[PDB]
Amino acid sequence: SMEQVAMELRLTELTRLLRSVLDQLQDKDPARIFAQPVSLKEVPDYLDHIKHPMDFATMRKRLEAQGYKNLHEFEEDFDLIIDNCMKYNARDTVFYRAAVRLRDQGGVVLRQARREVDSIG
Ligand code: NA
Repeated sequence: SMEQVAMELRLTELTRLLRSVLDQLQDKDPARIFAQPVSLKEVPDYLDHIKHPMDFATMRKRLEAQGYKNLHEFEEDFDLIIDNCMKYNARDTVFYRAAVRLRDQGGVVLRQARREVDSIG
Protein backbone atom coordinates (compact mmCIF):
# COMPACT_ATOMS: atom_id res chain seq x y z
CA SER A 1 0.00 0.00 0.00
CA MET A 2 0.91 3.62 -0.41
CA GLU A 3 0.27 4.19 3.38
CA GLN A 4 3.02 1.57 4.12
CA VAL A 5 5.43 3.21 1.66
CA ALA A 6 4.91 6.65 3.29
CA MET A 7 5.66 5.22 6.74
CA GLU A 8 8.82 3.66 5.33
CA LEU A 9 9.86 7.00 3.84
CA ARG A 10 9.41 8.56 7.35
CA LEU A 11 11.54 5.74 8.93
CA THR A 12 14.22 6.37 6.33
CA GLU A 13 14.28 10.10 6.93
CA LEU A 14 14.45 9.53 10.69
CA THR A 15 17.37 7.13 10.06
CA ARG A 16 19.20 9.80 8.03
CA LEU A 17 18.79 12.34 10.83
CA LEU A 18 19.84 9.83 13.55
CA ARG A 19 22.98 9.01 11.58
CA SER A 20 24.02 12.67 11.65
CA VAL A 21 23.05 12.87 15.36
CA LEU A 22 25.26 9.79 15.99
CA ASP A 23 28.27 11.22 14.12
CA GLN A 24 27.94 14.39 16.10
CA LEU A 25 27.70 12.49 19.41
CA GLN A 26 30.63 10.33 18.58
CA ASP A 27 32.82 13.45 17.83
CA LYS A 28 32.37 14.23 21.47
CA ASP A 29 34.36 11.06 22.23
CA PRO A 30 37.65 11.76 20.38
CA ALA A 31 39.47 9.21 22.61
CA ARG A 32 37.08 6.47 21.33
CA ILE A 33 36.30 5.17 24.84
CA PHE A 34 32.71 4.32 23.74
CA ALA A 35 33.38 3.19 20.13
CA GLN A 36 33.17 -0.55 20.66
CA PRO A 37 31.63 -2.99 23.08
CA VAL A 38 33.40 -3.68 26.37
CA SER A 39 35.49 -6.87 25.69
CA LEU A 40 34.49 -9.88 27.85
CA LYS A 41 38.00 -11.15 27.22
CA GLU A 42 39.45 -8.02 29.06
CA VAL A 43 36.61 -7.48 31.66
CA PRO A 44 35.41 -11.05 32.14
CA ASP A 45 33.04 -10.09 34.99
CA TYR A 46 31.40 -7.21 33.00
CA LEU A 47 28.02 -8.86 32.61
CA ASP A 48 27.75 -9.52 36.35
CA HIS A 49 27.82 -5.66 36.70
CA ILE A 50 26.09 -4.35 33.62
CA LYS A 51 22.90 -5.92 32.29
CA HIS A 52 22.45 -4.01 29.06
CA PRO A 53 25.87 -3.05 27.52
CA MET A 54 25.88 -0.48 24.81
CA ASP A 55 28.44 1.26 22.56
CA PHE A 56 28.49 3.36 19.40
CA ALA A 57 29.18 0.47 17.00
CA THR A 58 26.23 -1.47 18.30
CA MET A 59 24.08 1.71 17.89
CA ARG A 60 25.38 2.13 14.36
CA LYS A 61 24.52 -1.54 13.46
CA ARG A 62 20.97 -0.99 14.78
CA LEU A 63 20.72 2.31 12.84
CA GLU A 64 21.68 0.82 9.50
CA ALA A 65 19.01 -1.88 9.85
CA GLN A 66 16.64 1.13 10.45
CA GLY A 67 16.05 -0.30 13.93
CA TYR A 68 15.23 2.98 15.70
CA LYS A 69 11.46 3.80 15.32
CA ASN A 70 11.79 7.16 17.12
CA LEU A 71 14.27 9.46 18.94
CA HIS A 72 13.24 8.15 22.34
CA GLU A 73 14.67 4.70 21.47
CA PHE A 74 17.95 6.13 20.18
CA GLU A 75 18.33 8.32 23.31
CA GLU A 76 17.73 5.28 25.55
CA ASP A 77 20.74 3.54 23.94
CA PHE A 78 22.89 6.68 24.17
CA ASP A 79 21.98 7.03 27.81
CA LEU A 80 22.95 3.33 28.43
CA ILE A 81 26.44 4.12 27.09
CA ILE A 82 26.81 6.89 29.67
CA ASP A 83 24.97 5.32 32.52
CA ASN A 84 26.79 1.92 32.27
CA CYS A 85 30.13 3.67 32.34
CA MET A 86 29.30 5.77 35.41
CA LYS A 87 28.24 2.71 37.33
CA TYR A 88 31.15 0.34 36.42
CA ASN A 89 33.83 2.97 36.72
CA ALA A 90 34.73 5.14 39.70
CA ARG A 91 34.42 8.89 39.78
CA ASP A 92 38.18 9.47 39.71
CA THR A 93 38.80 7.57 36.45
CA VAL A 94 39.43 8.69 32.92
CA PHE A 95 36.41 6.53 31.84
CA TYR A 96 33.86 8.08 34.23
CA ARG A 97 35.11 11.53 33.33
CA ALA A 98 34.80 10.83 29.55
CA ALA A 99 31.16 9.78 30.24
CA VAL A 100 30.39 13.03 32.09
CA ARG A 101 31.83 15.02 29.18
CA LEU A 102 29.91 13.07 26.51
CA ARG A 103 26.69 13.51 28.47
CA ASP A 104 27.13 17.31 28.88
CA GLN A 105 28.17 17.87 25.28
CA GLY A 106 25.70 15.34 23.90
CA GLY A 107 22.81 17.13 25.69
CA VAL A 108 23.26 20.16 23.37
CA VAL A 109 23.04 17.98 20.22
CA LEU A 110 20.01 16.05 21.50
CA ARG A 111 18.22 19.26 22.62
CA GLN A 112 18.06 20.42 18.97
CA ALA A 113 17.64 16.93 17.45
CA ARG A 114 14.37 16.71 19.50
CA ARG A 115 13.24 19.99 17.98
CA GLU A 116 14.19 18.75 14.41
CA VAL A 117 12.29 15.40 14.77
CA ASP A 118 9.15 17.23 16.06
CA SER A 119 9.63 20.02 13.48
CA ILE A 120 10.09 17.83 10.32
CA GLY A 121 7.68 15.23 11.83
NA1 NA B 1 30.18 2.70 40.62
